[PDB]
Amino acid sequence: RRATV
Amino acid sequence: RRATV
Amino acid sequence: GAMGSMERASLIQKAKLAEQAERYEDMAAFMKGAVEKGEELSCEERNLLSVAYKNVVGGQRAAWRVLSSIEQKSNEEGSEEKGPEVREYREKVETELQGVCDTVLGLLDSHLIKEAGDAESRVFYLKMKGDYYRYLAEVATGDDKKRIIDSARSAYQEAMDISKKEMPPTNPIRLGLALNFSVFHYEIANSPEEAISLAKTTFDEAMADLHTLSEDSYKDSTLIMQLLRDNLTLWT
Amino acid sequence: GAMGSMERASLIQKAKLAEQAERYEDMAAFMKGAVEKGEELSCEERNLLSVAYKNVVGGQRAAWRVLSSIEQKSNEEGSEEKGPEVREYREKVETELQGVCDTVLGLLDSHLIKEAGDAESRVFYLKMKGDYYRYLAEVATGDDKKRIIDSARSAYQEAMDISKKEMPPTNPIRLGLALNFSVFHYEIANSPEEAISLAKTTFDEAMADLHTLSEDSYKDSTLIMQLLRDNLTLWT
Ligand SMILES: C=CC(C)(C)OC[C@H]1O[C@H](O[C@@H]2C3=C([C@H](C)COC(C)=O)C[C@H](O)[C@]3(C)/C=C3/[C@@H](COC)CC[C@H]3[C@@H](C)[C@H]2O)[C@H](O)[C@@H](O)[C@@H]1O
Ligand SMILES: C=CC(C)(C)OC[C@H]1O[C@H](O[C@@H]2C3=C([C@H](C)COC(C)=O)C[C@H](O)[C@]3(C)/C=C3/[C@@H](COC)CC[C@H]3[C@@H](C)[C@H]2O)[C@H](O)[C@@H](O)[C@@H]1O
Ligand SMILES: [Mg+2]
Ligand SMILES: [Mg+2]
Ligand SMILES: [Mg+2]
Ligand SMILES: [Mg+2]
Ligand SMILES: [Mg+2]
Ligand SMILES: [Mg+2]
Repeated sequence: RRATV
Repeated sequence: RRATV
Repeated sequence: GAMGSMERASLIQKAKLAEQAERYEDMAAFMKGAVEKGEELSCEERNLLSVAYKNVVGGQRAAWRVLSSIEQKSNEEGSEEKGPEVREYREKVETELQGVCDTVLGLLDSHLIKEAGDAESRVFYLKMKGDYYRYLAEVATGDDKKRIIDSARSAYQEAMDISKKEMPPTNPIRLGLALNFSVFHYEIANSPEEAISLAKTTFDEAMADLHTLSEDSYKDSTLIMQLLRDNLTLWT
Repeated sequence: GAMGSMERASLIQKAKLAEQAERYEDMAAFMKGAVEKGEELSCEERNLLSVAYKNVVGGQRAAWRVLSSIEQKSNEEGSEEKGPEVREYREKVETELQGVCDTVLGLLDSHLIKEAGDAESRVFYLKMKGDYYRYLAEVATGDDKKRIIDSARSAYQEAMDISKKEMPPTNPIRLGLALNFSVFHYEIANSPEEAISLAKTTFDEAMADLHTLSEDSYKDSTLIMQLLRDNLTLWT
């Protein structure tokens, strides 16, 4: 799953 | 850690 | 309660959805609503009830242990006074945990246990009663501590007596009851020898009964047997 | 609020304890109380606020995605009608998630953003505003959907403009803002080319500025850079 922070 | 269920 | 307007079947369906979503607080609220419809629970429904609350209280207990460890370190020689906050927050988590235990014990007393006549339901509910008194005992420090411990013991002992008379030694509920009562002996009742003896006897008697089982039942029983062995390895 | 009687310093201390105990709901409530004292937040305090709510809403969003997937499968050809329960429970989780987003956006609007003048606080809060509008956009399906999306875009764009003028390309807040705005472009705004271009440009400009950094700052910046690279690998 794509990364966010 | 000891097991409980 | 807030679930009084929802159909029993819808509460059960939503508890299963909550389990899939790992929303254990919701799961527990749905299952409390289902219990409060007043009908007995099926085997699958009992498992949903127990898993929901086991996960809710498991998270609270893990948090309590973190905070209790910090609190103990703060009361050692040389530790800087950091004020009342650690105690206050540990107390907050503790009170919430006690509230959940009281809720579960109330469901069992009103009226799951009194209506449970088959061994598989009665032992299950009495194990739960022992478990939730045991969680109260983990945090208790007052005049009632010994009575909380004896309430856990009494519930476990009744469950043990029924399980030995009415269930095969490989029954997963009988095995899980023995696992938890053994842990009760080890770390609540200051009886490690009793804990070890119970775990060993339970494991050996289950081993001798595996030959009667199908492949699926064999898998189910050996899983909890490995937990008994894990505890014996840790304790010996 | 319920935290009005607790000292600001005690709220911060308890938020740190809650973080250690992985009690993110409590952490968020403590940090909301701290914000509502009306004083600006330090750098460390901003991180506590953002982590608390990121974890609360992260769990809600993960649960929403599980339930939404079940709901979609239930509306396919050949699926047995199971009644309103899946939609109802997805709506319940959705409404709770929206409530948390509204709470965060309210804290930012009253009055964290208007008092934030340094780049490191203003960009941080505007990133948060974009994030929480983005989470609202993930679940939106109504007349206001385009306005929610544009609210996320507008907050991210202001944060981007400040970050490019006032922060080095390796600044972790600037990098994390770019990571999230790129994800916004990819999966909210239907602009994968913009998402890829932003991630690539941000990574390359940060690479070129690493030479100015200490070892500790180098570690901090390269961590988020790897997330940009991870997304580029997934998308290309
Ligand atoms: C929420 C419900 C879902 C996830 C659908 O089912 C949970 C599990 O319920 C079943 O096992 C029970 C079970 C567990 C098993 C050890 C799970 O390991 C398997 C594959 O046996 C752990 C659970 O805490 C539960 C419900 C609880 C108990 C204790 C309850 O004391 C009041 C006594 C022992 C054990 C018994 C009842 C097990 O029989 C199935 O047999 C499993 O397949 C299934 O995963
Ligand atoms: C709850 C607070 C505790 C656990 C004490 O600290 C959390 C982390 O805060 C720090 O990093 C920040 C940070 C993270 C880093 C990527 C963590 O990876 C390290 C070791 O850098 C993830 C966190 O979501 C947080 C607070 C959030 C953000 C985004 C916030 O957008 C509003 C922008 C990018 C990034 C910035 C602010 C990072 O600077 C430290 O540098 C870390 O050491 C530390 O783990
Ligand atoms: Mg009815
Ligand atoms: Mg107390
Ligand atoms: Mg001995
Ligand atoms: Mg004060
Ligand atoms: Mg809705
Ligand atoms: Mg192209």
